[PDB]
Amino acid sequence: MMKPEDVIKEQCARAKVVAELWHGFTGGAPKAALENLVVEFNKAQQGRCVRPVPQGGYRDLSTKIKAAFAAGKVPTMAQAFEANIALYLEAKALLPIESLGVKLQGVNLTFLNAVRFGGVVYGVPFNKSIQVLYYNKDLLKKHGVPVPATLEEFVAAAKKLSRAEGGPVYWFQPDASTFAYFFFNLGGSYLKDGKLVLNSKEAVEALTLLQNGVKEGWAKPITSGYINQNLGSGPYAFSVDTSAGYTYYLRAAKFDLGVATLPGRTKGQPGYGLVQGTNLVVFRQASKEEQAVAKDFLEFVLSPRAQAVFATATGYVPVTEGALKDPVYQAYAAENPDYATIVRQSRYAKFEPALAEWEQIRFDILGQAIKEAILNKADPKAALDRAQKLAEDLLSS
Ligand SMILES: Nc1nc2c(ncn2[C@@H]2O[C@H](COP(=O)(O)O[C@H]3[C@@H](O)[C@H](n4ccc(=O)[nH]c4=O)O[C@@H]3CO)[C@H]3CC(O)(O)C[C@H]32)c(=O)[nH]1
Ligand SMILES: [Cl-]
Ligand SMILES: [Cl-]
Repeated sequence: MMKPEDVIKEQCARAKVVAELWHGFTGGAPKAALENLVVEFNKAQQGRCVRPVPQGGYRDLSTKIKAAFAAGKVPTMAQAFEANIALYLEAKALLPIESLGVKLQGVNLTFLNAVRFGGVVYGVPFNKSIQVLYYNKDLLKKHGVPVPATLEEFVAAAKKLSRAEGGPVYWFQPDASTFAYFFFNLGGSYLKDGKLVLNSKEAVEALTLLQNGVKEGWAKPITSGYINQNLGSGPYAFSVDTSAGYTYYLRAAKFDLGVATLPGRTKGQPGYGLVQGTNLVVFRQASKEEQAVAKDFLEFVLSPRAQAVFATATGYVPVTEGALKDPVYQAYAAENPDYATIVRQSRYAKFEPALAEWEQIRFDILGQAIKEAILNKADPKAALDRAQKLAEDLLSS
């Protein structure tokens, strides 16, 4: 009857034209904030609505988009990572955004650069996250431990707090996103002379750091659920996690949650965070009329108020300069120093490779190498040499 998705269903039933938007939000603040945006957009249109359709998580979404093509029936819009855009571009499946008439002046260059392919923009940055350092303010105060500003300090702090609390206080998922933080901040790069390399010396160093942290009793692998679904079980000091975790950490944490910029190589600058979350793309297969709904919706999404409300509700990074000048954004940042912390971290941002095969590689090849080393004590170099060979085989295929 009156939940936001019930209201959207009633709005789309009355509408002349309905543009489907397929997404990967399972719940929480992200799902609610997307639905609230859509309700507001749909109220403003005479008979021209967006229908958000949850597809599960992001990988369920791309699988379903792939099947939708094979079935010949794609949605008007979807969320897509840069790797998903690369893949959909092989099938010529995406409309250039600037062709549609969406104005992109004032979108963060970081974000716009990531959705530009052969000099053409194919996505609108929508829900873009950055990794931040979550921490337990209470536990650091209890032992006199400053928030670590360098990787050296962070390791030292994890050791000191783990010894004091009798268990590993740095919590991590053994996955490609957590690996990227350590890899990037040890000077790693995935592309060497245009070739994807998973077994570089910095990759080996990064994976060895995490495996040694598990051995030394300062790093705790989280194998079942998000870190924020594991809090309460054992002492927690720190995690490196997406800024879109923010609402889930806040609800779960039974301690005073802190958010900091990432530890870097030196105090000269924060460490680089991995940019995650998604862009909205518009499919060529849409009708001209559905495409016109997409154009109005994308201009609404990029309006400063819509950005301000969406970002402060979720911990995503506002994608426009105008969002930071909007009073609703300003009011929230003044009350909550974590929004500002998330925006400052967004200045020190790195992306994974924008390759069609990258989604498969990050989970099934690279993520599996990281799990072998962390959970089964595989030799880090042996595990990443295996990854490198599977990735080369997949790309050459
Ligand atoms: N398919 C595919 N996924 C990719 C790719 N690159 C990265 N990722 C995944 O992006 C997630 C980050 O995206 P983000 O929007 O920042 O965060 C998500 C959720 O992670 C996070 N969440 C949800 C529930 C919860 O209890 N806690 C919480 O933090 O909230 C958001 C909305 O669901 C990572 C997580 C991952 O899914 O394990 C693997 C990573 C790619 O190329 N393809
Ligand atoms: Cl003590
Ligand atoms: Cl790189």
